[PDB]
Amino acid sequence: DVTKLNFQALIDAQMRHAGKMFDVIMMDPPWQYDSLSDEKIQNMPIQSLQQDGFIFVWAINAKYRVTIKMIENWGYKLVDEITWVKKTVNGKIAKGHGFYLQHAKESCLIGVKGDVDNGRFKKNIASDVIFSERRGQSQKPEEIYQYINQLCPNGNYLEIFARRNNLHDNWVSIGNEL
Repeated sequence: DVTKLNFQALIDAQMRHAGKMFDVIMMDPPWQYDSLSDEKIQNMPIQSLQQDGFIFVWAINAKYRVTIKMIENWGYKLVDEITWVKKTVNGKIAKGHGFYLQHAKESCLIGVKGDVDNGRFKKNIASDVIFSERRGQSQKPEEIYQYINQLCPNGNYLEIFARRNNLHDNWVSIGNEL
């Protein structure tokens, strides 16, 4: 709605695919385009979307601490963090007595619940930092999708609120390969 989304169709469609819920959830919430209040985001039925696995939630500095609490409340244990270190910078003036502009960054908090000591999930992989392919891109970097794939090869993943790619505004498409 985004107040309302068909999670039930999502739940049943996936329970039929695999007989179990998602391996990884990534959330890219629209913190205050359209926005969602912190409460509405917390209120989402994440607990019914996953029983075992990881949750990845994107937060800027201002929503970092509330994203921790949110993940903890849904029943996860916070165990990792990835930083998108961007090619852009924050504003046009260096902070304090500095000369160079402050780089932009976003944090992705990572929680775990349930049984994840299987070979299904892999430890000691990839890197805890990701990079843009193009300075100023609006879509999240392809490396976060790679690093999730590495974490649970061949698993099932769900993303909620994926940010759009700026480049494709003014494009319509039909017949997309699925």
